[PDB]
Amino acid sequence: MIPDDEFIKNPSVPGPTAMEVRCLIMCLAEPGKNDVAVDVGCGTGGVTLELAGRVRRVYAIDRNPEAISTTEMNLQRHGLGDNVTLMEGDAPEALCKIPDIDIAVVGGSGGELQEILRIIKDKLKPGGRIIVTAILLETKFEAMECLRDLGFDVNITELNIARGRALDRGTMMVSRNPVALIYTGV
Amino acid sequence: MIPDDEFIKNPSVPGPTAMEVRCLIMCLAEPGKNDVAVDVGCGTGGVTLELAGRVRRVYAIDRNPEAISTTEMNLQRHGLGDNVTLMEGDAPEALCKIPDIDIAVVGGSGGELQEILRIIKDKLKPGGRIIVTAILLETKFEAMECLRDLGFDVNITELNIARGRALDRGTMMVSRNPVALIYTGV
Amino acid sequence: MIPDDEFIKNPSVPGPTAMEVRCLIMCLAEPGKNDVAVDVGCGTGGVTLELAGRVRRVYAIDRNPEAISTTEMNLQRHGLGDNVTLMEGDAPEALCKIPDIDIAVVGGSGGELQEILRIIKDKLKPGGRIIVTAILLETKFEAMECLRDLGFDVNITELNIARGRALDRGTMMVSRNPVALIYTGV
Amino acid sequence: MIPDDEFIKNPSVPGPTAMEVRCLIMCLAEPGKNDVAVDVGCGTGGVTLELAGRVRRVYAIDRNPEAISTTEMNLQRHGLGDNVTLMEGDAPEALCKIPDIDIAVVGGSGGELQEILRIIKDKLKPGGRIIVTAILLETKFEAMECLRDLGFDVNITELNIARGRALDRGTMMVSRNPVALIYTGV
Repeated sequence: MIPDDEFIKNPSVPGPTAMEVRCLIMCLAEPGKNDVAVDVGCGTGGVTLELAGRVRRVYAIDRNPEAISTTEMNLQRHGLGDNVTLMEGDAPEALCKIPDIDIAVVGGSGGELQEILRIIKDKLKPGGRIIVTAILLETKFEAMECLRDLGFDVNITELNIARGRALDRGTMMVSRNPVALIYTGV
Repeated sequence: MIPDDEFIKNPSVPGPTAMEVRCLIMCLAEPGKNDVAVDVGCGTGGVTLELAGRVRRVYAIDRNPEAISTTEMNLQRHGLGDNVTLMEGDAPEALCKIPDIDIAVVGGSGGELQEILRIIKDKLKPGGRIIVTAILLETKFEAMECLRDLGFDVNITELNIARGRALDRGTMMVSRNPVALIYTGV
Repeated sequence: MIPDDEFIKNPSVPGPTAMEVRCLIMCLAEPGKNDVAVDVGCGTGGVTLELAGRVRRVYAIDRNPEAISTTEMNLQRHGLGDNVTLMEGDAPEALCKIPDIDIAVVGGSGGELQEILRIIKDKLKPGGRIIVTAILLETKFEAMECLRDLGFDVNITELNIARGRALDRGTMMVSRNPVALIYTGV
Repeated sequence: MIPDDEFIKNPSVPGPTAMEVRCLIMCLAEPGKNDVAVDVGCGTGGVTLELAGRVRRVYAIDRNPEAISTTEMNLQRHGLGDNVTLMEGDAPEALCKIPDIDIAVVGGSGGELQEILRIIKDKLKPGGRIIVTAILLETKFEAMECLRDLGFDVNITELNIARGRALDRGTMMVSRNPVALIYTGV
């Protein structure tokens, strides 16, 4: 899988999502070659890239134009993006112009989370999966609540990752900030 | 991916490895359909199952006959195991009868870790990967040292996973014991 | 400080709170010899014991009579409890009969958290501290919200602790479930 | 207790130790007013400050002159340091000039860990405590081994701490790198 350092960063744009988290998002998403996915809040483009290479069509969204831009760039350095539709703007609105989806990953919920999830429910093909990435405590609560209220069986997994940094004296463990994944039954 | 609960457990046999960990072992392994992998210390069979479905050949090992047994069982309930050679016995010895490998995962090192690693170095096809699973503090150190001494560029990632348990009052976070993955450059 | 094993447990009663968490609760509470504290949801009595030996007066509460009982016992085996008022019953009600407080620790919020906090606000002496112990995801959210809505500057620290268990083969790290502490400025 | 931000930093000098870790070091140290402690590798001076205010005599050491300097400064801004002997130089040598100790905290082992511990064993008053702070994976292993070989009953606790950072959108959890404390029985 593509490591975090082989991504082009932009200060105003957050990400890339830790590879270990991306790794898991894919396990949960169960990507299929005929699937249509939407990555709300694509940011650096980490999820989009991984999805890009495993599904039929990927619809990437972000309010931040810098994000849309960083994702396009990262799509290129890796040679992907033909099956990717980039959409700059407000998520709810962009979501209404998309076909139905088999997979929905919601990252930077930009505080319109509840609205985004309702819409996504309405377009979720039978057997579809939703995976919300949470950094803020509040998102972890809101996601769980919304999905539950939308009738899904909800689950949550928090990941605390530490990677070793080679120093001259030895190997010190460096932490990543905790990331939660709220996901619906398959 | 197959969740932890859809595995058949045996008291004397440890595992299955947390799905989140298994998920990452695959990312790191970079399974290819023409690859030959060896899962030293297959235990409940978690890694074996995931590798079974992505590579050409899998050679599963464990001193514990109960493990070998539980792995066979789990292979069946999921419909895999044709490309799997089960080998009960001592790792070093069983290793010597195997072809060369593209991927080497070492779980229950059974304290003969250093010997196992040397052997594995000697059968590692160019571009091969080694991934050691560590639960004991000492294994984390030994793996890093050995692989380094065997001339590999070593890395380590520790995972601390908490999953939510639905109670009547709410969702409580339940921790898994920390698991480290020492791995060699690709 | 008193370690977890030197406490008398009761199945129906949760606790004791990890020593590492108790240790920090004290750091945040800044116990003073002329302070009056209330420990809502005293359970096994861990926080109560620690507070007992550092402040003037301690008011311990719990709906569970088994809790009230285990705390009294634990107070004895360690020779403390003279400055401790045990109150069995419903927190909101027992809170109304208490003097003002310098320190308030809320553990088993028993789902009446929001009410408890209001009441506690109303009896908090200037320079008083509130520290909420959270195990459920929902509590972490609710505490933060409430305290914020009550006009406090809120903070949160989550603790993930692993202690080594001596085995014959080596030292394995055993995890404790994550604990959050939501606390107000001093 | 003094928070991390109320410490003066210096780039070449690491630290201060996270307050949550310092908090625990004290728990384990069980500081007494007539105790004599040594803080090997004082760095920014965090532990030294805390010990300064609770024991009779503190002997602070560091190869790094900047460290010795930052510590003195930090001692001042907080009005402590009269009972503190600062010693710049090589730990083993500086240790030989000190009286016996009740408490020994070893932070920046500067790779002479094994020698430092032997020496400390030789000056440890009956009922004395040793606490080694570990950042590097290798230190965790070395400390455990040494202390064990020196005949102590050894323990280890790893701390993974996340504190919330108030953002405009919400509260994000920010991790601290894992820290292990290897300590001897009391």
